Amino acid sequence: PSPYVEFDRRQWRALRMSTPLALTEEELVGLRGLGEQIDLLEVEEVYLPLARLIHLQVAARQRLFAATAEFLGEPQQNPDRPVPFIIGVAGSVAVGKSTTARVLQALLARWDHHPRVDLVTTDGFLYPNAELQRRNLMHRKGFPESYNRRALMRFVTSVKSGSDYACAPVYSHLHYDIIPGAEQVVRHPDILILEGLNVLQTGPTLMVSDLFDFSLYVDARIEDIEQWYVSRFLAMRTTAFADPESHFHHYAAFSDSQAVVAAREIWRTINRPNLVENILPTRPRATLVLRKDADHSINRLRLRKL
Amino acid sequence: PSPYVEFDRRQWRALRMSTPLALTEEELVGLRGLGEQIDLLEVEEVYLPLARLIHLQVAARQRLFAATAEFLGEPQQNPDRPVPFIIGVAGSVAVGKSTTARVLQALLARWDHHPRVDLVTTDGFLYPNAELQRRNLMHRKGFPESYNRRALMRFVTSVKSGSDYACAPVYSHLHYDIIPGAEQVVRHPDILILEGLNVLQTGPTLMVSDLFDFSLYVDARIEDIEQWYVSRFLAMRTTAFADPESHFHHYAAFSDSQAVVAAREIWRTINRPNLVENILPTRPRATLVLRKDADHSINRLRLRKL
Ligand SMILES: CNC(=O)COc1ccc(-c2ccc(C#N)cc2)c(CN2CCN(c3ccccn3)CC2)c1
Ligand SMILES: CNC(=O)COc1ccc(-c2ccc(C#N)cc2)c(CN2CCN(c3ccccn3)CC2)c1
Repeated sequence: PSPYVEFDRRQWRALRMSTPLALTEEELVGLRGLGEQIDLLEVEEVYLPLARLIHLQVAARQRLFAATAEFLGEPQQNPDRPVPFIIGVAGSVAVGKSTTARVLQALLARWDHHPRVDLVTTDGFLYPNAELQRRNLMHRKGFPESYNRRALMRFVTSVKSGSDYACAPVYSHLHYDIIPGAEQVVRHPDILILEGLNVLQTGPTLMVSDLFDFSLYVDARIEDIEQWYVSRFLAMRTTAFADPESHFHHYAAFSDSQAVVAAREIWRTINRPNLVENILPTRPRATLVLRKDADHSINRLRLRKL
Repeated sequence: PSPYVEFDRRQWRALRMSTPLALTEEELVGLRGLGEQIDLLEVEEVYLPLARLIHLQVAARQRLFAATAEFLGEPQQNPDRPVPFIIGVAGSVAVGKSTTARVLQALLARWDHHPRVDLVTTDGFLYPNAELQRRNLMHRKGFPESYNRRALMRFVTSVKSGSDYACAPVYSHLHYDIIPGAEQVVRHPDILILEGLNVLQTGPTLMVSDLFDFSLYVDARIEDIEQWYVSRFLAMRTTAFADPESHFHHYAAFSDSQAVVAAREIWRTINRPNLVENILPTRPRATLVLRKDADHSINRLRLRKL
């Protein structure tokens, strides 16, 4: 007896679902536009149905809002509309959270019940590099205390409170730092997706996940994520590290053997221990856990029983 | 701009709430035999409408279950029925959690949608006195570590897994201990109410409130609860303290004057610190906070925006 309904990929594919679910050509162009590594078969067979499932929870919450408001005789202090529906997306560095989040964002927006779907990464809530240096935390970027938790909690509370205006800072992956001045404005979307390492982490009191209506954890074997991380580092020699401005420009000239050593050392000393200590223990808190094969294909889905 | 909608008693009274769905006199009879800190008026004006509000959420979750099962084409690995809807009830010792829980049990059971409503206290998950002594915890009964959290978590997981059978140990207040070999059986009820000081407490990983569909915190001024605690202690001289076998039999003989001194000392040294450190910070985690005045009448309701 488990708290989850479990499917492997084969079972999932074989399901006789009650839809009518197919992507539009307009959508296939859009979905290429947000990467390319993303397998379109993945999107059609797994993420599209997953989106419909989530859509059922969003519509249910919107109708509960209406039934409750009617029951209360719409008092003045009740909001006139449902507050945004907030989805957490958690998992290891390099597991593909950002891709999953971006795919879900594009698929969920296609229902007229909730056409406005925003995406915020908690990367924008990291303390900037100097502030991290000050705190002896440069080697722990992505650990819980490397983020401004108070600011993160204020932002999510503002959105959940039904504010028409809420503001998040922005992180540059190119520069490895917060862009001073930069802001992302959120204006009462129907759905907000909140993607990050730390979204399902707990705290002594009200925590950001107390405000989630749904959450995903993107999972994979630790050895496989290590390989993805190493490949990403090697591929970065051409992109992020190629700029003579980069603080990591020296890595561009590392040949495959030395690059694998540098990548694995960084994995072993920062990202892997952050996963073991801080991220993995949050995995059972997710509404939906998606596990990936070594080839990046989803091999298993666990959904909390309703 | 807040995550909750707030009503004081006068506004709650003023509301044009849909349909009385009023109470039979034979039900009101049963309602007397479980309250005293819940008056007839409180049932009529507060608790009954609250039960309707909660019923709306239970019904929504039942229908979401069915929509979801149908979308998936009711596969083998999906349960045939929704798992139990679990309601947490938290607050200070002597705030009236047990009475609130018993009233909600009686009211929520009045719908055909969910006639089977179980009630479990976390007192059953206290370590037995022998284990508490071993652990230097005799002065800390009700504090987070005084409970076998692992066993509590296992019980709630078993219930949310849709088990046909889940067992909780039993705590005797009269004997001030777990009853050996005693168990409460819970058999897939439609709704389980889990009542306890500690039900909204946080932890490093999966916590019991992760498994809740709705939660209530019973609130009051710290000085008002102290007075209720004192009255309670004084009353126990005639009842639980009367038995020469009681661990607290020596308190039976205290005059009113001296009993007040003892009660306030116990409040000051155990229960109040527990409230300040461990119980009060969980208050913002509740879906619904009910605040009571000095004579036990609700003066304020704060409900999470839907
Ligand atoms: C995005 N970059 C890579 O994947 C591979 O490149 C590096 C290179 C250096 C470092 C690094 C160097 C020195 C220290 C020290 N002291 C620490 C790291 C990191 C490390 N990453 C850790 C995870 N970081 C996070 C974590 C959460 C959100 C955004 N970024 C990105 C930097 C990644
Ligand atoms: C069962 N008794 C009462 O409610 C009121 O009287 C007393 C008397 C003594 C004590 C007491 C005496 C000595 C130590 C030591 N060392 C500790 C307590 C307590 C203390 N209560 C704290 C809260 N306890 C809880 C807390 C949660 C669930 C069930 N019981 C009941 C005992 C309550």
